[PDB]
Amino acid sequence: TSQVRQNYHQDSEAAINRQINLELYASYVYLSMSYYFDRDDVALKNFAKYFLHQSHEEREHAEKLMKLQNQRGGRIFLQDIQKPDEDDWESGLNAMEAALHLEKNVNQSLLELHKLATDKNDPHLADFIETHYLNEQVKAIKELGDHVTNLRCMGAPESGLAEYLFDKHTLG
Amino acid sequence: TSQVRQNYHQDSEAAINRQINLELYASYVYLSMSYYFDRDDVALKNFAKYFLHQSHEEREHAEKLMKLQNQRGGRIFLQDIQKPDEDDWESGLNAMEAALHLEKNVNQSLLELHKLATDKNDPHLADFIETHYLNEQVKAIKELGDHVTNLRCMGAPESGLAEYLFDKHTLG
Amino acid sequence: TSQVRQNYHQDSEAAINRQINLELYASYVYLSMSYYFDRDDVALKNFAKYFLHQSHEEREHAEKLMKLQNQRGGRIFLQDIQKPDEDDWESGLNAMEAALHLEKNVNQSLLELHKLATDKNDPHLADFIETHYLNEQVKAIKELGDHVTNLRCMGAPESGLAEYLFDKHTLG
Amino acid sequence: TSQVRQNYHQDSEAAINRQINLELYASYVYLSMSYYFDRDDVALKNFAKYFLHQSHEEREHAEKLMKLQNQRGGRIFLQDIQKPDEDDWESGLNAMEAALHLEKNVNQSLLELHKLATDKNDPHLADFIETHYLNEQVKAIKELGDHVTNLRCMGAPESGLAEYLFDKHTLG
Ligand SMILES: [Ca+2]
Ligand SMILES: [Ca+2]
Ligand SMILES: [Ca+2]
Ligand SMILES: [Ca+2]
Ligand SMILES: [Ca+2]
Ligand SMILES: [Ca+2]
Ligand SMILES: [Ca+2]
Ligand SMILES: [Ca+2]
Ligand SMILES: [Ca+2]
Ligand SMILES: [Ca+2]
Ligand SMILES: [Ca+2]
Ligand SMILES: [Ca+2]
Ligand SMILES: [Ca+2]
Ligand SMILES: [Ca+2]
Ligand SMILES: [Ca+2]
Ligand SMILES: [Ca+2]
Ligand SMILES: [Ca+2]
Ligand SMILES: [Ca+2]
Ligand SMILES: [Ca+2]
Ligand SMILES: [Ca+2]
Ligand SMILES: [Ca+2]
Ligand SMILES: [Ca+2]
Ligand SMILES: [Ca+2]
Ligand SMILES: [Ca+2]
Ligand SMILES: [Ca+2]
Ligand SMILES: [Ca+2]
Ligand SMILES: [Ca+2]
Ligand SMILES: [Ca+2]
Ligand SMILES: [Ca+2]
Ligand SMILES: [Ca+2]
Ligand SMILES: [Ca+2]
Ligand SMILES: [Ca+2]
Ligand SMILES: [Ca+2]
Ligand SMILES: [Ca+2]
Ligand SMILES: [Ca+2]
Ligand SMILES: [Fe+3]
Ligand SMILES: [Fe+3]
Ligand SMILES: [Fe+3]
Ligand SMILES: [Fe+3]
Ligand SMILES: [Fe+3]
Ligand SMILES: [Fe+3]
Ligand SMILES: [Fe+3]
Ligand SMILES: [Fe+3]
Ligand code: NA
Ligand code: NA
Ligand code: NA
Ligand code: NA
Repeated sequence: TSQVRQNYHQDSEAAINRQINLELYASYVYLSMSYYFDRDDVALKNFAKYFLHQSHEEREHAEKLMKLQNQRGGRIFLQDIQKPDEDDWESGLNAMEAALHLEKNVNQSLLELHKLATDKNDPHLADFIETHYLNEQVKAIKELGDHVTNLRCMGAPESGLAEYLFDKHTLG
Repeated sequence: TSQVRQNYHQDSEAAINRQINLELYASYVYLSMSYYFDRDDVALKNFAKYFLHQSHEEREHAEKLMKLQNQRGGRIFLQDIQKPDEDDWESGLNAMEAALHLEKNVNQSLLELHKLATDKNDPHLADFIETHYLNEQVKAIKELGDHVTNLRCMGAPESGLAEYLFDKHTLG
Repeated sequence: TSQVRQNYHQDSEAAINRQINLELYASYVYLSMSYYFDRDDVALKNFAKYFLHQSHEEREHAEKLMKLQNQRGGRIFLQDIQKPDEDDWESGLNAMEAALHLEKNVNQSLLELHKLATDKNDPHLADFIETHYLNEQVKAIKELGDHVTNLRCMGAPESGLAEYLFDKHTLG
Repeated sequence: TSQVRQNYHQDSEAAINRQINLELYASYVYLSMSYYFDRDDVALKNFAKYFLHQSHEEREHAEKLMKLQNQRGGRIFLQDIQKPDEDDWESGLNAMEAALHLEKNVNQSLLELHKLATDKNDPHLADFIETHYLNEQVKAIKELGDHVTNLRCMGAPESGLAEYLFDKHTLG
């Protein structure tokens, strides 16, 4: 057993390894979305920048979970990072909708992790999740919902003028 | 023979003279496009500025080829600069499409020049073209494609509001 | 066909997609190595920092290839990022040796890509690889070789004092 | 009853008084360790500084618990601060091992306090412990584990050169 390990259940250690993979996956999804908007036949540079920023932030979140695993004396076991479920993200609105869905899935996983930590009486882990993950997730979901609403209200995706102006005025 | 000339084939010298003319031609096409957008019945000032900038950049590219010809001990032979194929460029979208076509033609010529340099085992000339021309061309073609995509998606040329807003938000 | 595509062979497009995956893989290997050195039973913070920096640099290299694919009018097709071949990297020396092996594999792939570009008379792609990848690779391989030499000469891995002092004085 | 007291169980008040004593004890242990390293026949000045800093930090932690007791309307009851279990700490490695053991004992006490707060439905107390104590403890335990690992790997305590160089390069 690691000399630092204390009050850290095997199930929690495994769940942290799963969460590391999920954050790396989210990073990859956002990377894919970013470069879709960089295509010459899409060409929405601020959508591209927005999703690239999200990509980098998710990588930072994964690295913080890796640090946590080592802090608690668990052992990191990495898994393949699955490629995303689309190659072509169709439109600004469709990508924002897919990001909203992704973030709600990540939140669900984090809520299950918090429940596990609480069930195993691991308040350090529970607080780590609350402090560094849960409000970030709520903020991200709210922002994506706001973006979806505006794009729909503006007439996307059928109005290409809508996506163009949203790219300039909200994401720029 | 020039005291500096070394490993510089007559065919390469001739091809550089042709490329000088083609860059000067491109400069003239962009000059024409610029002042079309300055007409009182067109009046898109940022289209005008964008194409004037491209005009000046093409002139700089021609001057760099003239410098190259002298650096290698070739002799510059200038030719007439043909007037462009249109007087009236019709719309912002149509001008961007014509610029895309022009840039792909210039790129084709540069690729043939590179092939000639390679065939004549002239690595200085090949590298000059790669370093100062080929990625600039790829970037210019990508940018023009991006512009064409956005104008089409926004509803140009039939939507005059589209060209107006593109002039303000992308070219401004 | 993409409106920007010119002189860009289908085989080159596919090879760029493979190279994107390989750079993302390398990023993941370095991420794994970094956090191995962050374990409480390893605890070499400058090894950890060195490999994290390499991880981030490889991600940047992958993103530049994605940009290239779009610049040329190819289409990005992402693939799974395979997990690394080890979970436990054993020692500072062993990790440096594995990084050297990885970098030589990436270089081999880049050299094959350059050969393909040359065979398809794609000087833009050949120059992109030369300018942004080939000397970076030679520098990285030389640095890793230097590190391996010093660790071996100092008595690693059996001398834990050697790895400690290398962490402080070379990587710090 | 104190005019401020609300939702503050007698058992929680008593547990806070015990925790105040334990933090003061930890401060005293670190004070002892610090001045052991200041002996002329030990003479490791950065070990001495490291443990003196920990001593002062533990005192600050005790004072914050005293403030908490008063904030909640409990009453501070101080107890003797027991002298440490050693006078002679033997070596840098042995002191680091004893500090690791101490910090895990303090963490265990804090985890029991959190469980008590949760069992008495005192979320203010639970959050106070999580926010100001639990991650600090995890960080301290991880750091001490890292130090123990490095000293052992370097050949301490039998290698006096190891302790000397660790004092200079890690603690300096
Ligand atoms: Ca445990
Ligand atoms: Ca367990
Ligand atoms: Ca596990
Ligand atoms: Ca997994
Ligand atoms: Ca798969
Ligand atoms: Ca699929
Ligand atoms: Ca599918
Ligand atoms: Ca499908
Ligand atoms: Ca909390
Ligand atoms: Ca000659
Ligand atoms: Ca000749
Ligand atoms: Ca000639
Ligand atoms: Ca001519
Ligand atoms: Ca004529
Ligand atoms: Ca004519
Ligand atoms: Ca005509
Ligand atoms: Ca005509
Ligand atoms: Ca082609
Ligand atoms: Ca082809
Ligand atoms: Ca392909
Ligand atoms: Ca692949
Ligand atoms: Ca696999
Ligand atoms: Ca394997
Ligand atoms: Ca294996
Ligand atoms: Ca094996
Ligand atoms: Ca070159
Ligand atoms: Ca030294
Ligand atoms: Ca009360
Ligand atoms: Ca009570
Ligand atoms: Ca009491
Ligand atoms: Ca007591
Ligand atoms: Ca006593
Ligand atoms: Ca005693
Ligand atoms: Ca005793
Ligand atoms: Ca004794
Ligand atoms: Fe996340
Ligand atoms: Fe997220
Ligand atoms: Fe040009
Ligand atoms: Fe040009
Ligand atoms: Fe690389
Ligand atoms: Fe590399
Ligand atoms: Fe404490
Ligand atoms: Fe402490
Ligand atoms: Na943005
Ligand atoms: Na402009
Ligand atoms: Na370093
Ligand atoms: Na110190």
